[PDB]
Amino acid sequence: PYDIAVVGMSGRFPGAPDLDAYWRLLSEGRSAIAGLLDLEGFDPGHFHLSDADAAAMDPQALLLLEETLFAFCDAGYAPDELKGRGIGVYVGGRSRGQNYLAANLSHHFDLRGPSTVVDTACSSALVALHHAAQALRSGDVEAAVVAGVTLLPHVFDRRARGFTPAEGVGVLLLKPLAAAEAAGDRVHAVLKGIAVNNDGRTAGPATPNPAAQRGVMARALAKAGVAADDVTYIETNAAGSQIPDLIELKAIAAVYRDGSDTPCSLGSVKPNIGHPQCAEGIAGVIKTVLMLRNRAIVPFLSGRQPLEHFDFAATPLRFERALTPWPDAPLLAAVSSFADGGTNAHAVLAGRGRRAPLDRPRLARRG
Amino acid sequence: PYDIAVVGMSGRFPGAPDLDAYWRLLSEGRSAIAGLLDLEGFDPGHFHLSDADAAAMDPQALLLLEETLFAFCDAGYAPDELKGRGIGVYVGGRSRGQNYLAANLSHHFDLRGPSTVVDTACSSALVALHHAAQALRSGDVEAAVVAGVTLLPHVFDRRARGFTPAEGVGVLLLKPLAAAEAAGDRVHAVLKGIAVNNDGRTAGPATPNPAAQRGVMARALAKAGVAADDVTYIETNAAGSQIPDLIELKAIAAVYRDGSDTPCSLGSVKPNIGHPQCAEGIAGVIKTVLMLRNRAIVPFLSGRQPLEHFDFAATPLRFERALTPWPDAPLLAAVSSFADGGTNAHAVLAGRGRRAPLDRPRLARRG
Repeated sequence: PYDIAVVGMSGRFPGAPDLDAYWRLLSEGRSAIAGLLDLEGFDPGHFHLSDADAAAMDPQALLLLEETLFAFCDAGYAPDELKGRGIGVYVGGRSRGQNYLAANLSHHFDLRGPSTVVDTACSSALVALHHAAQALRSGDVEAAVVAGVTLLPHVFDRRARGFTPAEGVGVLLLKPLAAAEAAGDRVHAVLKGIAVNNDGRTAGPATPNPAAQRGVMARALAKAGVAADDVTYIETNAAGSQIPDLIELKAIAAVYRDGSDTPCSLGSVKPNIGHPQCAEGIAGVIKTVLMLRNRAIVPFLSGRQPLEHFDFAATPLRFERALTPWPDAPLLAAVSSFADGGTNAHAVLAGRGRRAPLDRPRLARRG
Repeated sequence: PYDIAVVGMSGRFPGAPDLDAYWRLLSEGRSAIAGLLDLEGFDPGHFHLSDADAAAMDPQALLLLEETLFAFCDAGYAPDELKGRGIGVYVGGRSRGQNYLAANLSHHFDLRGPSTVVDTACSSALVALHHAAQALRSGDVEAAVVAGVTLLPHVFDRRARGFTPAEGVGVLLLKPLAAAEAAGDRVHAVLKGIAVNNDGRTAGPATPNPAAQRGVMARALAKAGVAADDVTYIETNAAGSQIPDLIELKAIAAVYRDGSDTPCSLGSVKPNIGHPQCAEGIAGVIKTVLMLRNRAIVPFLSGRQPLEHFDFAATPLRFERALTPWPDAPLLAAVSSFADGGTNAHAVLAGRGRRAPLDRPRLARRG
């Protein structure tokens, strides 16, 4: 059981230019769909880039540079304090030299840990989180940047048709918990366990493997060392289609509430911000970290037409409709991402100080 | 110190249709350049693929399917014995859904571990090896397939101009050593330690960071728990350009032979088969595994015009010109890959039974 602190974070999502706005959006139960970032250009100069360099780069890379800078600000570290250090960079995102999304960050901030990009569709950011946790657990890095990014070139419910594709970016700075506590870092939440697996041989692309969904969740729980009943909230995969959604709900019940009546609260960001593809996992993780930090459960928007082969009155699974203070139950939450490609991931996070956030520099943006 | 057995392997390189031919090529000191595989088509049917499916797939994927099958044969496992198991797939290769190189394997062989592709240029296969070792060390998989693949769309020496681009593929099956020993698996060699890092902020693309090259090698050695003097042979990065080659040789001396006169034998496959891009690391690892298994050092082909700012008569570094039995020194070797992109990797391997290889099925190939 190897505890990893989230010592800093930043992000940007539809209807939410920074994490305070993201928290307002989610906690008020607002939707920015009913899915683009309103980018106002970039400041290449701040990053030692020319306008020509910037015009030839993938804009996802420029956005990651800003947001990584802002995550360092949130953690209370200036870039000069991080340069030259053994810090890994793990990015979930789709490239348009294929590693450039991670390598730009390592180059600009002079980070010397492994620098890797993964693309496993909606699970990409959770898979990047898993590479970071393995690196931290093995002592290969002292800290890790984990990000998800996507810029574009109804669920648990009978009207479910898949979502509006959306944009988004999120960045976490991670360190081993004992190291964070000794340095006086901010600790927004603790990652207790994360697991990844694959569906294997299935009949086709959108055909889920229920056993693999159970397995990845049971594995993350085992790594976390926590009782299933202690996990109070799950940010679900929320595929938005009856068969996989039903499969998901039964798999949650089987793993988390087998022979139990303890309430389990389920949610999803997708009705609030759409489906941010490679950034989906990171939107979910940031939501959950914010919930744990503020000790509150945010409203779930959809679910308003229950599925046909699932009794929501024989299970203790439920959907919160209001902003509520955390129930009388442990500060533990989980996040799932089960991608059509075959890859599944599931993470377990826990709630629970004196380095102060730095102000974000004022960037001078142009297109 | 976590020991990982290579329990099976297969591969194909210029002038070498299988590993026995590869060993003949290397041990005789032959060159297939002075860089294409002579592919005779594929057998889609054997893999439950139609000709139309196969014609629309990346041929690197079809080649990986064959070679993974052949690595399982070499390990003595039929596919039916591996299906459904917690086996990860880690592929170094450049995709033309970006994870398809790994996902095809997981799908076809029904492997349920994480399935990931990495592209960090020449270090891709060593980076994939590092993800596999982390997964095995953390108990996330019981075994791992690691591959490198490239199909195309003078060194330590004054004539050095970079190499002929080349094709290649290699696949390893890995398990924890104690598990391999208990199951009676073949053990071709043991991976003792592997490390990855990044150059960070450099003046430009082909500008090496000597401190990062020292650091990645010193880290792999520390993870391996072995004395530097016990490593007898290094398959070098061998960039093929005076400045990085000189940097490499000084970094080897500083890390491996600091205050020591113990001989250290250096080599490279690149004069034999060219530069197989994403498969470079895997060609190097397979070479070294074969050397350790046969207890022999193969000839080095180039180095015949020493560099201008390096005394090859004050260091104990040397280049073997003949096939020689292993010297009177431990059966330990290392492999480096330092990519222009920023990524460096270094692995340490050791030499040292009754499951028998299966015959390769006869595939019926067509274009």
